[PDB]
Parts: sequence; structure tokens; C-alpha cells
Amino acid sequence: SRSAKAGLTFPVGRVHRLLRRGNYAQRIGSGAPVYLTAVLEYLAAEILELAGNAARDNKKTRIIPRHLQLAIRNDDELNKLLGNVTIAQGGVLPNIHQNLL
Amino acid sequence: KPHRYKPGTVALREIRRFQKSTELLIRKLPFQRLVREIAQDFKTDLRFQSSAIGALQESVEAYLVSLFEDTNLAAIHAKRVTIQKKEIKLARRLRGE
Amino acid sequence: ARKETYSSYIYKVLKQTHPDTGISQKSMSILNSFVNDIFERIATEASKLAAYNKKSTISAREIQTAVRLILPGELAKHAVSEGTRAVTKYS
Amino acid sequence: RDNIQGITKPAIRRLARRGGVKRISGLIYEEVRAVLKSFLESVIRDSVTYTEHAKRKTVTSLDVVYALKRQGRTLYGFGG
DNA sequence: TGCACAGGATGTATATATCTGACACGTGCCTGGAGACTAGGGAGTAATCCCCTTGGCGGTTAAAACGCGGGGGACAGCGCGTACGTG
DNA sequence: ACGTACGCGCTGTCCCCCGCGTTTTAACCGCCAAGGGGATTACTCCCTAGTCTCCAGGCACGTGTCAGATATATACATCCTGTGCA
Repeated sequence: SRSAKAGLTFPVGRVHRLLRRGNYAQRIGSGAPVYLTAVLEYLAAEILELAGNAARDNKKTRIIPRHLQLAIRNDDELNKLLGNVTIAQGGVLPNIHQNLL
Repeated sequence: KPHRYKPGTVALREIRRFQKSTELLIRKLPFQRLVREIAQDFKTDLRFQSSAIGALQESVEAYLVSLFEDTNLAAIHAKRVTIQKKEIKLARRLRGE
Repeated sequence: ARKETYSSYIYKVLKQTHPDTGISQKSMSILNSFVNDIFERIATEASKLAAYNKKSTISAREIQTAVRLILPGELAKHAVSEGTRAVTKYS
Repeated sequence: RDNIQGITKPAIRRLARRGGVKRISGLIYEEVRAVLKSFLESVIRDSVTYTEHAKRKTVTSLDVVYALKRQGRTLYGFGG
């Protein structure tokens, strides 16, 4: 496939066929699914390394949704990117007010 | 000599207890009869899957938690620790509703 | 019946980043909803951005300015750098 | 007949403990119960809309997730 | 008669065989990977014209800026009691 | 059922921004006429991918196998009881 010669992991044919059958435009370029798999691979690698270190903080070798919830909410760009997204079984942040102490 | 806590202690350890738990705080059967009750007058003789009930209960629980946090900050702005009805109307209206 | 997911790809990038920590099934479904959502984000922004220029062709320019417009400057900067690196290395 | 009273007062007290609330007044359970009563109509009405459009007698998880898709909430997890 | 002792009758952590659950490996039919023909949509250019500037003198006007008096409203101190905290 | 303590009502304080009069400046006009570059319209090639096509192969699926939790022999281990004694 053309993903290995370009340094990609996600396939180009599935994204290109999904853009063809997704009713977006008449003509589809050849570098657009490569760019899309590059952006999705970098972002998915970012969530994988942030949730991976968040799983490394609580001394567990498995990723629970609370680690992904704290990994997304603890980052500013992920909270600004996704502010309305509700994560199931992720819990909330330990936010304790100062005046209630 | 009875052993009693002062008012304001058990709420803090209830915050420490429930804030570490990801479980649902609403039972399945009153939410089931409630969802079927709202679904009664819309379309008669409907069916519900075993899924898609903890999704409504999950979004209701987390959305109500965020509403209690925004309303809690609204009660913090009033320089008191008690939540009032005008805090729910204030934090409900100021979110765009 | 057949279904399509990103299990082996997320497991492969997992083996590329930290090949010790495993992933649960539910968080894998959350990541599938994440990639499936951002795919509709950049795809829909590419559709409207292609509709704004009175053109019927979607190229890497629309994905580049679309990523530059819907993301913060860090994620759009490194995503634009790595994306143009993968595209220019591909061509 | 009156399944809105199934939500107990210690349940709203525990949901207030999740939000960081120390002291709770009397009308909070009635106001929260009314907001929940409007919310379940606001989501459930769209669920009956997509269920009626889908030519189905049973509501699925895709009906709930796609029902919350257009409202900007984007509920993940079950049926994504 | 008061007393220590040898062996049974029950417990109890300890070690061993056994029951789910999830990671790992071996396939093959609906996917991708790739070759060639067409052509219209994209890249490039030649006037164009049209509203948009370039730089700074004065006279005057309406709007912006300053200044003080003080009045009423924000704000601190303090007692009460009943309404939720705790059991 | 008890309880106690913070929301609330009341009172005294003081101070800070509103109302209005006086000072200072931003902008429009007259002079005195000129060009200028950037989207627009029209024209003209040119070459990237839709479409058709066939060849290959790979990730969803089925099975092997160990990790972790589970239930049960077992070798002593502590009260109880005959039981013989000084």
C-alpha cells in the first residue's frame, strides 16, 4: 500500500473511498486522504501518548476512560478543541474550591 | 458521651467519597418508568432496548453535575455556601437556555 | 456481518509510542468516536470551504487551510508541518 | 401515574455532593426535578422523531447518540 | 483431695488443582493496489477600470476630557431563629 | 429527634461616581489635482483523476494458551476430656 512508502498507518484507500462516497464534491485529489491520515494519525498519536502517560501516572497498564478524561481535560488545546464532548465513565476533575475550606 | 460530628464535616468526606466513584447515582427502575412515562404520551406502545437508557441517564447525570458545578459557583458568587432557586435560574439562564 | 473500526491502527500507534500499556475496549470505542467525529469535522469543513471558492475539487489546500482554521496554532502548526511532510514525501 | 417522584431526595443530595455543594435548600429538588422533566422531553421527543423516521418500534443507541448529535452534546460511549 | 499430662475434637492459615477472561496466532472473500482512455476543470496571462489614496496648511464645530458637591447606596457589624446538618 | 449557626433583618458609616460647568481636541471642509494596483472578465492551453478494468491480500473471525481469581486437602494448632497421680 501507499501508506508504508509515505510513513502512514491509517489506510489511504478507505479514506479516499469514504471521501468519494461521502457526497462532499465531484473531484477528489490524491494528497487529501494522505493529509487527512497524517492529521488523524498525529492527533490520535497525541491522545495515545497523553492517555498513555495518564495511565502511567496511576500505575496501571490499561487505559480506563478516566485516564483519557483527565488527559483531555488537563490539556488546554484539547479542552478548547472539545468543550461540549461528554465522555462516558470518565468522571470529573477533583476541583475543590478555596472558600469552602 | 455520644460521638457526633459538627455540621460541615460529613459533606466534605461525602465529596471525597463520591468524587472518586464513577458509578451512577440514579436507580434503573424509576428512570425506566420515568422514560416510559415521558414516552407514553408521545407514541403509544413503544419498546426500549437494554442499551440507550444508561446513555440518557449518563448524559443526565453528567449534565446535572456540570449544572450543579456552575450553580455552585453561582452560589459562591453570592458569598454563601447554600444553593438557592435563583442560583439555578441564574446559572440556567446564563448558559444560553 | 462485517463492521469497520480503527482497532489495529490504534494498537499499532500504541506499539509505536509506548508498547507496554494496553487499551481497554471502551476507550477504544471512544477513540473510534473521536476519529469518526474529527473525520466529519475536517470533511464537512472541506466541503463548505470547497463550496465557498466556487470549485468542485477538494485538494490538500482545503485540508490545509481547514486544519489551520478549525484547530489551535500548535496542533495546526505541527499537523500542517507533518501533513505537508508526509504529502511532499509521498509525491 | 407520577413516575417523576421516583427520583429520591438523597439522589439529588448525592448529585449535589458530586458538584461540590455543601448546603442544599428545599426547592432545589423540585427545580432540578423540573429541569430534568423538561430535559427528558427535549431529548425523548427527538428520540421518538428519529424512531418514527427509522420505521422502528424499538429505540436503539444510535437513535440516542444521533439524537444528541444535532444538539451539540455528542454523547460518546454506548452506540458511538 | 488438688494437680499436671497425654491424647482427641475441632480451626486455620497454607499450598494445590480448577474455573473465567483476555491476549496472541492462523485463515480467506470482500476490500484495496494498480494500468490505461478520456477531457473538462484548473493553472496561466492580457488589458482594465475603478474606487481608493498622498501630504499638509488654516477655521470652526461638536464631541471628548477634566473638576468639584454630595447624596444615596454599597458595605461592615451584629443579633435572631428556624431550617437543614448529623445521628 | 436534636441542634446550632449561617441566611436574613436591621442599623450606622463613608465614599464614589453622577450632574453640571468649563477646557481641550478630532474631524470636515478649501486649496490644489494627480495617479495606482488589484479583483474582474475574457481567453487559452494541459494534464490529474473519473471510470473501467483485473490481480492480489488482510483484518474480522475462530481457536490456543496463560493470568488471575476460586474452592478445597492438609499439617499442624488450640480447647476439652479422660486419667493417672502425691
